[PDB]
Amino acid sequence: MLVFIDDGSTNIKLQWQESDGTIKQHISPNSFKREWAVSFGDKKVFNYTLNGEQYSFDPISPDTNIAWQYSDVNVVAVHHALLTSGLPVSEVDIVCTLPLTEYYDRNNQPNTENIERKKANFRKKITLNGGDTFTIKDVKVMPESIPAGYEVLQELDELDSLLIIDLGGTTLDISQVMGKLSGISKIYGDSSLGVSLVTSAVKDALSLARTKGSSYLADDIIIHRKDNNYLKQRINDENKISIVTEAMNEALRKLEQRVLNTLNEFSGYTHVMVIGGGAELICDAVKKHTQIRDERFFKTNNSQYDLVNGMYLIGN
Ligand SMILES: Nc1ncnc2c1ncn2[C@@H]1O[C@H](COP(=O)(O)OP(=O)(O)O)[C@@H](O)[C@H]1O
Ligand SMILES: [Mg+2]
Repeated sequence: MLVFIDDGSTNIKLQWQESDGTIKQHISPNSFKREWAVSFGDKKVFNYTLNGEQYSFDPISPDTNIAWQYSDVNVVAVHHALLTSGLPVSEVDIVCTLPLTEYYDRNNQPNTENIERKKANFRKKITLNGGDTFTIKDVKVMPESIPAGYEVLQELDELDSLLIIDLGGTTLDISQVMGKLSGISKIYGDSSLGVSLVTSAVKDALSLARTKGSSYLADDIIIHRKDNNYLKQRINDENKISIVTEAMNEALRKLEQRVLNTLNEFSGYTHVMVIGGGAELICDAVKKHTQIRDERFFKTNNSQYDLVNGMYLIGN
């Protein structure tokens, strides 16, 4: 069994294909705490032991990004994602991801050290209370931005270049890749902002428990921010709707504000692709800004899965 895992620090996205050929996708959050959760009978709990420490899944409080890729929690969050994927517990080969500035050094040269460190991480032994855990055998690592733009790059001429814009949970990374992956023109990593900016704006606009718990509510609002019908039903208060919308827009304006300043650091690209969970949130601005023709602008309605799908297609 081969599973493609885009383990971001906000959400872990899984992709793999079943015997009957159907391609499956799964998403598991990065929500854990350093202690087992006790259940006296009605709550199903996931209690792990990673190295010596016990961990458990739960809708905790939202509080490094980079350090996380080599952390014990990362391993736990991935196993947990496997355990809740529907897949049968088994030995599995995986392909995971490393952020652009972790996978590549300053000269856009792959960083061997980080890569081997990433692989070595899943070498950590994990156990599940009252249950069995998957067994991670082979581990390959792929850079983040590139796999999502590959099938487009194949079609590009060596002189054209795809500008890939990834808006994740806590970072915004942009890269420019030469046609037919014949070279990386530029990488711009910015870990100062992500969708969490908007997320927190919503949790505050509606005095909401700043915890992974309400993240589903915050998400629904962000996603259905243009449909007053949905907003009215999700929000039983009329007054809180105008408020959340104003707070949601200032945060969005900040996102668009930054991606645009950053794009002014890139030049010579002929095609544009927007990916990541928040792709939908900055899509219009960059399309407008770059003024690239419709047939050369790439976006999907499953943006949070563009990377792992691209990884799947490459190494399936
Ligand atoms: N179409 C969308 N519009 C707005 N938010 C989205 C969309 N798809 C996913 N998200 C949200 O963005 C976050 C996931 O973004 P993602 O880039 O996958 O994060 P990660 O940084 O973990 O890789 C989650 O909070 C998720 O609910
Ligand atoms: Mg990501």
